[PDB]
Amino acid sequence: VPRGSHMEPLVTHIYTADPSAHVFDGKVYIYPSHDIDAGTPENDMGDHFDMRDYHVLSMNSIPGEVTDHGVALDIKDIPWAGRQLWAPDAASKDGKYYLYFPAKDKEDIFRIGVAVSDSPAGPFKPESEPIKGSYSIDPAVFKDDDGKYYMYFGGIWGGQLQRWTTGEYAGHDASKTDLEQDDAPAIGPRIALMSDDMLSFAEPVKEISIVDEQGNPILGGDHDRRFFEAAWMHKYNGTYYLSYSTGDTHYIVYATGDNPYGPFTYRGVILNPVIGWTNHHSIVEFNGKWYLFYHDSSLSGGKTHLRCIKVTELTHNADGTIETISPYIE
Ligand SMILES: O[C@@H]1[C@@H](O)[C@H](O[C@@H]2CO[C@@H](O)[C@H](O)[C@H]2O)OC[C@H]1O
Ligand SMILES: O[C@@H]1[C@@H](O)[C@H](O[C@@H]2CO[C@@H](O)[C@H](O)[C@H]2O)OC[C@H]1O
Ligand SMILES: O[C@@H]1[C@@H](O)[C@@H](O)OC[C@H]1O
Ligand SMILES: O[C@@H]1[C@@H](O)[C@H](O)OC[C@H]1O
Ligand SMILES: [Ca+2]
Ligand code: NA
Repeated sequence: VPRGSHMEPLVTHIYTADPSAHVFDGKVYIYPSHDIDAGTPENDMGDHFDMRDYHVLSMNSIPGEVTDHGVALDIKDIPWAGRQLWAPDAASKDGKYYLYFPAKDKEDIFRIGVAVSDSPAGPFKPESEPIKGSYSIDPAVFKDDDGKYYMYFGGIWGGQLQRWTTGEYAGHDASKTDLEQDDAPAIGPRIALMSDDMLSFAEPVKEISIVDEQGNPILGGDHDRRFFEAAWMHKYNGTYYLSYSTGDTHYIVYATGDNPYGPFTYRGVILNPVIGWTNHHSIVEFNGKWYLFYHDSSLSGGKTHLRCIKVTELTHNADGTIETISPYIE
């Protein structure tokens, strides 16, 4: 049956989260996390998010029937990965499809790996090792209009980004949150140009600067605006839009810049807080309309780790601003 007309769950037979939506072959393909009721201990490092595989979803229209293409990748087949298949993304280049995924390696360190298919629906064969120089979580692989592909990534707290300032992992006993210096600039998300073959980074990883409207860095203490997780990049009318989750303040916000690397100027809220702790999204143009894919914990009766993806129309104004969406109003 058709789904996605009035912010209802897109699928109900499985729990789904962290939707990355793309238009491939004239269809919407969605690459979400597959939540399961693992019953794992709940804590601020996210051990309760104990996902083990990915299913690719697709829609021919919005609203439309949602097709579940089965298991696209299983953690047991990823040689380097020990646990926790977190928020993924996909990209398409030269008739190959690449699934990018964060997972903990055997030393309990989040890394980002790639898996390869000849179809947007998968299934995907994982590379034996993670991407060299990757770390932390929540990849978004963005194809610019010039044909260059960039990976945006990172997440603080359980995502471990705060343990990666020196090019070496700071360790299990290092900060569980951030820099713990609230008057210093907040930690920024990471970016790297992708290699031609889409399996590696083409440059040393860079940090993205996010600034306020006056050009001042967003500070570590500014939890309403500072980067937490779920980076996403889209382009509209020549402007680059870095959107992301603020985590403990539960917003999707956005910041604008003139190139992939920023700096990005904080503009405002994309999505207000949902049911359940996490907030995670993507923004995609399909048939000349823009859509916000997101999730909440409505289907599970409010369990933070059992989510369902949803979609709604997103409105850009011609001045580049985006209308804030509140999830439970209309
Ligand atoms: O030190 C402990 C780690 O060993 C543990 O990390 C897990 C080990 O098994 C691997 O298969 C997983 O990838 C990895 O996360 O986490 C708990 C910590 O106390
Ligand atoms: O890495 C992130 C975790 O740090 C995050 O943990 C949340 C912190 O606040 C607690 O009240 C929540 O229960 C807990 O989920 O979860 C999201 C994950 O990406
Ligand atoms: O990596 C994902 C993160 O962005 C958040 O949503 O919680 C854990 C995962 O779902
Ligand atoms: O957002 C800006 C704020 O960070 C600064 O402190 O005062 C001016 C505001 O526009
Ligand atoms: Ca994402
Ligand atoms: Na707004």
